[PDB]
Amino acid sequence: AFCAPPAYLTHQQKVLRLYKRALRHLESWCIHRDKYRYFACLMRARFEEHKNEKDMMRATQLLREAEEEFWQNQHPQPYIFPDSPGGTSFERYECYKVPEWCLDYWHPSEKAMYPDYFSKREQWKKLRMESWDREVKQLQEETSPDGIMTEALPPARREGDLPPLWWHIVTRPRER
Amino acid sequence: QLLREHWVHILVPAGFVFGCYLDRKDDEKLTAFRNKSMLFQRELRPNEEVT
Amino acid sequence: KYKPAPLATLPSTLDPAEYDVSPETRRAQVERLSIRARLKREYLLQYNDPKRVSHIEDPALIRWTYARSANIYPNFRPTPKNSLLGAVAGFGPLIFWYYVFKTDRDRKERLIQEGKLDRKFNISY
Amino acid sequence: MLKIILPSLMLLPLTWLSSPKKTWTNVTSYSFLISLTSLTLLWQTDENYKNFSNMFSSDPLSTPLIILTAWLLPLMLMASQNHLKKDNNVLQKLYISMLISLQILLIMTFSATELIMFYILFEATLIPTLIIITRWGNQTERLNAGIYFLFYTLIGSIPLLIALILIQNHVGTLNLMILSFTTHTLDASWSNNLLWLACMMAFLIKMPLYGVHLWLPKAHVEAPIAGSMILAAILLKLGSYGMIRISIILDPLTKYMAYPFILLSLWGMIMTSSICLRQTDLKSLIAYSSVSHMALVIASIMIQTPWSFMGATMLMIAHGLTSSLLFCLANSNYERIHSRTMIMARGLQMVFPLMATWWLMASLANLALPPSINLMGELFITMSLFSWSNFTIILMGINIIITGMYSMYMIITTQRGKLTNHMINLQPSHTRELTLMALHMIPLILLTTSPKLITGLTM
Amino acid sequence: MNIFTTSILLIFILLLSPILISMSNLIKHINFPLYTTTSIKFSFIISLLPLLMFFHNNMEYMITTWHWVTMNSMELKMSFKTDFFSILFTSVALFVTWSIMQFSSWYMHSDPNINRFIKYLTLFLITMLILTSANNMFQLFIGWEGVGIMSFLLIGWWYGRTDANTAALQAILYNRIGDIGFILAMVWFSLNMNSWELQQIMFSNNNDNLIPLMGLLIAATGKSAQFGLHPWLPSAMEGPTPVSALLHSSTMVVAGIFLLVRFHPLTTNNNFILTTMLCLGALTTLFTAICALTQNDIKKIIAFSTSSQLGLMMVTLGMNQPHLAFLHICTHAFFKAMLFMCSGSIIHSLADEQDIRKMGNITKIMPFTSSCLVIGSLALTGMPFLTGFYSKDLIIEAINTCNTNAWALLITLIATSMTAMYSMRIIYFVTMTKPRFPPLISINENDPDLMNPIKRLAFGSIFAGFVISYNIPPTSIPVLTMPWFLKTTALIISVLGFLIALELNNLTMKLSMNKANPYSSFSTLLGFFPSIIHRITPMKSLNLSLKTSLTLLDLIWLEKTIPKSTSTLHTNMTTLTTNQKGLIKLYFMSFLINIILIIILYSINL
Amino acid sequence: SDAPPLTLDGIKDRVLYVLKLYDKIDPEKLSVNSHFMKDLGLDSLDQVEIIMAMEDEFGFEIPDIDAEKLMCPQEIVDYIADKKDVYE
Amino acid sequence: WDKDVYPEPPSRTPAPSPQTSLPNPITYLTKAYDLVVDWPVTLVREFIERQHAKNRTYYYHRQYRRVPDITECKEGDVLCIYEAEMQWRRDFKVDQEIMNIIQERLKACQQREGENYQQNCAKELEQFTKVTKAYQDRYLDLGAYYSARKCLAKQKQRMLEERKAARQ
Repeated sequence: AFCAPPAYLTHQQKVLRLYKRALRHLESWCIHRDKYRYFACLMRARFEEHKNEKDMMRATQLLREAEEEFWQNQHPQPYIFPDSPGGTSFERYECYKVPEWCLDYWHPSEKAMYPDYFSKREQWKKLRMESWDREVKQLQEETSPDGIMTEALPPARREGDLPPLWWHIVTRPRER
Repeated sequence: QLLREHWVHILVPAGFVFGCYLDRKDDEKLTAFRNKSMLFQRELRPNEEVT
Repeated sequence: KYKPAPLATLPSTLDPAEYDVSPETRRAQVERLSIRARLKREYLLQYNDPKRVSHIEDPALIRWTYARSANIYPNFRPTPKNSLLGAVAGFGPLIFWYYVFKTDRDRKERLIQEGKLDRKFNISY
Repeated sequence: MLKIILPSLMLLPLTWLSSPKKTWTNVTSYSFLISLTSLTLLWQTDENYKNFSNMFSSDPLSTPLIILTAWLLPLMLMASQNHLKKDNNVLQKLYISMLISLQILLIMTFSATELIMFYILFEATLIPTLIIITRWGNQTERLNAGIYFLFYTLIGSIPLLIALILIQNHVGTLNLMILSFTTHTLDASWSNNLLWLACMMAFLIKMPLYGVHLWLPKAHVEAPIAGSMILAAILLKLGSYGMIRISIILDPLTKYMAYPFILLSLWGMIMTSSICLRQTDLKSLIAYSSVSHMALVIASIMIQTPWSFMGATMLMIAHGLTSSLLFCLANSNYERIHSRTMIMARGLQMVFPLMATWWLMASLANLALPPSINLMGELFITMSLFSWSNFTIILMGINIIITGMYSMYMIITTQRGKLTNHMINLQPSHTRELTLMALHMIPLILLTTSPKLITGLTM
Repeated sequence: MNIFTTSILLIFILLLSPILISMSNLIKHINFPLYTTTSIKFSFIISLLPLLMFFHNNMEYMITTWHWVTMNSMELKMSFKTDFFSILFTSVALFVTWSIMQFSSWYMHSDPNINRFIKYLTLFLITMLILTSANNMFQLFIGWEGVGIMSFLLIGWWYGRTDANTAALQAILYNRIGDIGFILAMVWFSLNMNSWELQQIMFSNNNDNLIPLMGLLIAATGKSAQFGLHPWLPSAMEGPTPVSALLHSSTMVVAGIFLLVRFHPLTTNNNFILTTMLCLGALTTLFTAICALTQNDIKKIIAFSTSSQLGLMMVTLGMNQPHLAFLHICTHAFFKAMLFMCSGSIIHSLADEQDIRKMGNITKIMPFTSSCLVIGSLALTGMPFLTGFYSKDLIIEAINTCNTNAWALLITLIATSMTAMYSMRIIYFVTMTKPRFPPLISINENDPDLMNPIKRLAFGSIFAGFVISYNIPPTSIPVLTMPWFLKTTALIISVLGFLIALELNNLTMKLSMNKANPYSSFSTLLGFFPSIIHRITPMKSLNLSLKTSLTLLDLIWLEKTIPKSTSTLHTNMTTLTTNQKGLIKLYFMSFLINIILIIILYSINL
Repeated sequence: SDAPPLTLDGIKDRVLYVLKLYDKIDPEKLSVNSHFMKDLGLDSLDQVEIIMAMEDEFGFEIPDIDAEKLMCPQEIVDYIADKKDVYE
Repeated sequence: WDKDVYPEPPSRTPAPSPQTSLPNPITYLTKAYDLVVDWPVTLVREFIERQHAKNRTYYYHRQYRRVPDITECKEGDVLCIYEAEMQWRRDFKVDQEIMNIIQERLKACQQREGENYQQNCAKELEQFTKVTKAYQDRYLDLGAYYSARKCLAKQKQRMLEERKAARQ
């Protein structure tokens, strides 16, 4: 969920995603893992049959019939993965997933204890301001005037210096 | 010194005093019907001066 | 099989207008991508901008609020079906409720004048 | 009564001459002393009403408002002590003086007998409010808001005055309880009907119906915490008190001079409670809720039943306090952010762990969770309206439901989601604002405990 | 006559004490969960005494502790009615809550705000005890709404589980839709009898008194689970299992039925209610049993089972066996709670996988919870002597023995079968097939705080039903004269359910590929009723609240009408009266017109 | 009843266990960087089924955006480590 | 506690017939309670009552002299009207409290009679219906601005109707 997708897609990924979805819904239909393996092998054969074909006509036709068959023979109540959407743990801990900047407003009587950890925050923030302005020119120099960009982010082409825009990713709290 | 600062705390008490005094003056007015009513008409027992 | 609806839209895959391979449509998609990437980058140059002591302003949010709150009467132009729906909502239901209440009260009044309606225990009212 | 007023007339020069470092604390504590002394009125041993002169008086229906006002003064002060912090000492002193003048006027009017004195005070309430709203707002439309406020109020004021004159001439005097002991009945013609109108129209325009609820949101939004407080708490209540004290004469007209107003009040309660669902602006939501409850107040005032009057007073006091509290909370969340919008700040309760329990304890009092004077009033009023007709429980219930809905919608779009990540300006709770919340709440507890004080004329 | 009230107030004082401690500063030093658990234990030991004195005297009691107000011939006061119902419900609820508190103390480690959780639980408990042992309908409304809000909070304890917020909103909406009819009843009684108390209401045993009964009926349908307003019970499961049990196995749902039964005296002289209590409660024994055949979530299945049992009890009420209904509440609570307890143990042992579809071999890998789960499953089926029988089978006697509507009887028996059906479904999919769960394993159940509670609850679920059925005063007159095919119907039909479930679960194998059939899809999707209701009703209501009211009335017309009209009008008149140019040649002509006017007016008027 | 967290050695041993129990093409000797499509001549089907087996082995789910791009056991492990925040 | 006001019917207590070979728990239970709890409480109560008696204080009951009524009260004049209306408010309040007393005694009778409330709990219901017809014919449709004048108009209209009925 960190990297971002492209605008358009390709037949390749479309078919892959249909495959994974159908196999999950089959794991849900047919509970026993033996039956799941059996029917998964059957679906694999169904695919490998038309695999080598390349004609966009047959591609689109088979794909749009496959999606209809899938939507018409899918599982009403599928198998959701707890830690992912739909489950019974999604966001369950966000009520505890506080960010860091709540720290600054601590009271000194409290950060009195936990002294070591606060002895290292400064040298971390210090690791941010000293290398921020540079992280901008790396883009404002490479902000290709062509003006056709994606959401990707280039690394530190230099050594020693840090990458650009690491704050909103580093310091992201645990999952617990 | 300090009274120029710590005297202001005398007004409000003086205002309350003045208020109670003004209400006392009003109630001393309207003294009519002191005991002429028809539901609290006493005999003015001895040594018990008027309300 | 399946049909669309105002609630259960036609899901992503099945949409015939998807799977299109038009160069113009793909170019539109990539333009949307350029836009969205510029936006996210301008946003991330502030989410992490150090020396910051404040929050971010959401101008989309502000404009949405403006359009829901105060841009209404100026761009408002009265027309029929609009005046009509307004007069309806402002008159009809009040008058329906009113006929109801008046009929009920007159029933109660004539009943009592006859001297019938059992009012025992209606001591507090 | 002078014992309540004179000190409130001394807080002014006190404020003027006191030094900056000390005026706040001095005036605050002394206003609290005034609030304390304001309880002498509660020594209502027997039923003989209190009368201090031909110029003042008290009553069970007025005393609550008096104490509530003398106790909302200092809360306005305190809630007005973090903003205008970079405004000059003279300006903040002006602000204090305006607040105090409001207090004094409200006391004198809720006490006075002669409705003409009541009226001049009811109309002098404006100047301080208009000023507070124009000279200390935070947006630009505050001007139009003040204009609407003023002119609605004065349009109401005029025919009220004309009818007071007609009365003072036909009848000999205007003093209350004399109006009672020498009232009479009217031939019930168009003349007396338009008289009923010219007498109630102002009080209604103030206590908003569906038709004229327009100046409330603009005020409560463009205006600051203190103006919002005082509006939602008292400047509405003035209309209710006037109507109660004056309807004593217009019998029987108010049997058939009510159907339109009752209908409007109920329908407006419903439509405004609905809008409270989809109204972004938090303070606007609160204002429309206030409209929804004052509609109940009005429907209970008209039909003139004792249960109805006691429920009206209960709900009146309850809403006053609860709305002041909700507005404190809104302001609080605003000073840290500077945007009224509900959907911007979300998923709190991870950094303001306590404050929530000052958010919660308000909603529960809005949606009529018992045991609360709120529900007692709503319920007695629903009883009176059921007696007056069997087909009003419908609207009572629709309103109850939509309230139970939007109160929680408000709780959940500000204290139930997941925390944003660009609101670094979340200065933790101030002891001051926590104190304001606690002070708005605790009296609700004590009155839920012993409400015999807060009943009304009939009890 | 002094020990009694002493105990009845002491239990409330005990439950208060922790809450008070919550205010104080000791919690950071003290084990609040154990504190509260033990206070609850002693509250139960206290509550027991009333039971002994009551079975030994059968003397009900009525009390008026505190006088609140005097509102002009309609007073108010904290009045209790310690009769069979409440004096027994207190003991049952505490016997359950002690175990639940131990289970929580064990199940919610690694969570910081556990003391907060405990305080919330005991607050709900106080409110429910109030509702139970209360007499004034006002006190009862207090209990009602306090229970509602406590359930809201508890479903939302994890205030990031987005759908949990919506579940809580569902709950509040439906509980308010019940409160509507409840206030209706309060008002009707305060008018037609001047009082709110059951004592002075019993004298309505002669009149039509139908509107308040409809009100209490809607209140039941709301706070409990019935046809129109069940959908809020399955979603609560999004919350934790301890509360999903306490607040949704023996409390917050039995409240409506408790109310109806306390109001039974007026329900024996209304032959309409007696009927509508069957076309409303028996139906739910079908519209949920259906949904209790394909649902995979343990908690959802259990909740649908609970709705089924509650519909059954509303049915027996309709046909006038209220003490039977109450006994069934009591018994039902025990095992319907032990099931959620075992399920929570299972889950916490695993990585938060409610789904049966990813568990198995539970017997071997975990004998204790499986034995207890089988106990509960068979008890709910109606095993002859497991505290289920002692109410369920008398109920199934009466249902066929009385003049009960045909379709109602029929779907009720069908549901009595579907009980065994989905019970054996649990059994098979969780306890008899292969271990389809992940490879890693960190099982642990040898902890006492989780092994003792289930033990106590099993002893209870096995004994208390019998004990009560033999110790309570024989309220009603039974019917013990019928054929065997009507005295043993529940037994026979549950055995049928066992056989059928075995056949079908074994058919699940054999490589018999599945097919999305509409009956089963319906069952799984609840019947599409939520899928349409919660997707049109909100949309239309909100779109109306926006289009008509906000814009088309409160921002457009009520402004274009009064203020903007006045503005335009005065503006135009001012434009006119100051469009004047400075020309005397014109001003004087105007003066002349005015002079003419005045002369003519005087001439006419003489 | 919480078991202990996951470490890199455990993750690596498990992943090798699974990719070895695999039968299609793996010659039972997988280099940590034994590229699937390049260094083992695998198929997209096989890679996707591997990702799915890993999802089942670790409970959670891997989104498509990264399932399609994972082409190294070391990359899978780096992903899991940056998702569960291991190795304090 | 005026028992003539609150009846408190007798208490036909039953007798103990413990025919078994097992001991009554209540015996020992209530014995231990009455032992440990009532002893200190009773001693403390005696202490408090002794302090009371040594520093005793009395207080009387306010007796409001009577006055003329609205009838013998000329219109326009007020003083009389006030001294009548307040007396009337007192009477109104007293009647309301009487209603409360009736209702309390009624609920008592009901519970104390248990399931036989339909037979033995019918006497008090008659007092109730009678008292309530009175309170109705007196204070039913006045209005929150109720007062002696409106009550008198009610009485007078009712008298006129009854008299027209009698004459025909």
